[PDB]
Amino acid sequence: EIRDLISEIDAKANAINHEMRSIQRQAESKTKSLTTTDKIGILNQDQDLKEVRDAVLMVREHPEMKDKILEPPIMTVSAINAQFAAYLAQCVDYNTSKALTVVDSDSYKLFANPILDKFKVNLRELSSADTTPPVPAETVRDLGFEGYLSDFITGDKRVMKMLCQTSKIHTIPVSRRELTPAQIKKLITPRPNGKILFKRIIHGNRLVDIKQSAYGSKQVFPTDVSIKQTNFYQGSIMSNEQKIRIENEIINLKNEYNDRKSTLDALSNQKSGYRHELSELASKNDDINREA
Amino acid sequence: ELRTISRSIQNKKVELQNIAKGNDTFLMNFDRNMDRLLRTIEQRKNEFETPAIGPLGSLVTIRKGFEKWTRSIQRAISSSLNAFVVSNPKDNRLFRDIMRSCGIRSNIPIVTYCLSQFDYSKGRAHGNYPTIVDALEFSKPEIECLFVDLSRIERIVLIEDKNEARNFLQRNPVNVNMALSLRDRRSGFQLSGGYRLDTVTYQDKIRLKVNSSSDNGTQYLKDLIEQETKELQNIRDRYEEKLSEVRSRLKEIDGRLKSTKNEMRKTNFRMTELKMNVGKVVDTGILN
Repeated sequence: EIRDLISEIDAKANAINHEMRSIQRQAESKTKSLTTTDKIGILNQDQDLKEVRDAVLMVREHPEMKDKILEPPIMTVSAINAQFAAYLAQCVDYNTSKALTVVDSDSYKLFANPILDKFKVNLRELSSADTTPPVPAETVRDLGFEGYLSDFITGDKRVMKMLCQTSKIHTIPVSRRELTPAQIKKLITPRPNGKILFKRIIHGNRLVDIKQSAYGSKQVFPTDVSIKQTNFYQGSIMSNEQKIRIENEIINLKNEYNDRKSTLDALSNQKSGYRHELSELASKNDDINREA
Repeated sequence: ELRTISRSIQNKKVELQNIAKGNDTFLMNFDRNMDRLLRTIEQRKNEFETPAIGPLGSLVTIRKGFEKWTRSIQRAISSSLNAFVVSNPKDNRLFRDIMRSCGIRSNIPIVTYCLSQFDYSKGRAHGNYPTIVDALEFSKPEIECLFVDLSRIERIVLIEDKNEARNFLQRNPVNVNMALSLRDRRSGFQLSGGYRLDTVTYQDKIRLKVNSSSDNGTQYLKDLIEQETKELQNIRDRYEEKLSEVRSRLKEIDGRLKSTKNEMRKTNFRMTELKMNVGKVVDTGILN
C-alpha cells in the first residue's frame, strides 16, 4: 500500500506538476492582459518575422550595434488604444513595420553589410528631415480631428522619428468619429493657394487619401480605404472587450479545466490521507499484534 | 498551412479557366461576390450619371515579354488594382449602397475621378530601362492616364539586378521615383531614392490579366502543384524529422525511465527481502 501510495502521490504530484505548469500559464495569461512583457514573441508569429528575430538577436549579442541599430517599430512602438493601433498599422507599410532603424550614415556603412549578408531584413536610415506638423494641433481639433496619428503612439523617439519621415504619421489627422460629408468636402476642397491642407486623413473606420493630380488641371480626387483590425503595433492588445471576447473566453475554459485538474489532485490528496489513515490504522493493528 | 497552399493553387488553376467563364469564378481574385456586383452595376447603369468603372485590375493586361515582372508590378500598384472609379460624389453614394446590397467583404477603394486623356510624356522616366507603363496594356487610354495619376507608373523603372537598380537611383535619374528588382518567385525589391531598399513579399492572388493562355500558368502550375506537393512533403517531414529527433529523445528518456523503474522494482524486491528477513523463525532458544 505504501509503494502504491508512493506511486499514487508521485502521480498526484506529477498531476500537481502539470497542474502547477497550467497555473504558471494562466497566471501569466491574466497578467498578460496589458502589453506583451517580451516582444521577441511577436516575431515568432510569422515565418517572415523569424529572420527579423535572428537579426534582432544578433544586434542584442553585439554591444557595438546596440545604440546604432534600433529594434523594429512592431516591437518598440505601442498605440494608446487598439483603434489607434489599427490606424498606425494601416498607415505604416509592413516592410517599414519590420525594418531595423539605423541611427546615422557611418553606422549604416559599418553595420549594414554584416546584417544584410546574414539576414534578409529591411534597414531604414534616420535622416535630418524636418518632422513639423502642417498645422497646429488646435486647428486640427477645430476641423473635427482628435489630433495627429503621431500624438496617439508611444515608443523609442528615434524609431518614432523614422516613422514620421517614412510614413508621415505626424501629418495625418485622426478622428474616432466619422466626419460629416460637409466636413470631408471642406477638407478635399483646395485652399485659394491651390494646396490641399491634408494629403491623408483618418475618420471613424476609414482612411481617406486626398490626391491632387501632378498633371493637367490639378484635379483633386479622394481614395477611401476601410481600416483593418490589427494585433501588431497594439499597445492595447485586442482592445478590452474584444480581448475578453477571445482571450478571457478561451483562457477561462482552460481555467475551468485547470480548476477541475487541481480538485481531482486534491481528491487524490484526500485518498492519500485515507490511505494514510488506513496505513496508520494498520500500523496501530501491527502495534497491537506486537503487544500480543 | 500547406493544405491551404495546395488548395489555393488548385482554385487559382480553375479561376484561370473562368477567365472566359466557369464554376469557381475568376473575378474571385478581387471578391467572391465581384461577378454579382458588376451585374448589379450594369442592371442599374441608368441611375448613374457615369457608371462605376472597375475593378481597375480587370482593365489592365501585362504586355508580352514582361510576364516575369507580373507579381512585382502588381505589388507596386496593389492599392489601385482593387479600386473602382466614380465620376461624382452622388455616383459614389449609389455605388456604396450597391456594394452593401451585394455583400462585398473585401476592402474596395473608391476613387472619385473624372476620366480624362492628358499628355504625360514630360513625366516619363528617362533611361535605358522599361517603366511599368511600357510593361502594361490598358483597355482604354483614360485608364492609362488614371494609373499615371494614382501610382506614377511612368516614373517606376524595372531593373533585374538589385545593385544596378540601387546604382541607377543613386545617380538621381530624371523622373524616376522607384526601381523594381527581382529576388525570387515569392519576393522582390522596391528601391526609392537609392538608399531605401524594401524587401516585399508578393501577394498570392493575381489581380492583373496576363496575355499568356490560362493553361500556360495553370498547367505550368499543374507541374508546379507537383512541386507544391513537393513543398508540403518537404516542410511537413522536416518538421516531422524535427519531431522524430525530439521523440527519439523521448524514447531515450523512456528507456532511462524504464531503467529507473527496473532499479525501483529491484529496490522493492530488496525491501521485500528485508521484511521477509525480519519475519523469520528464531532458533536461538536452544542456544540460550
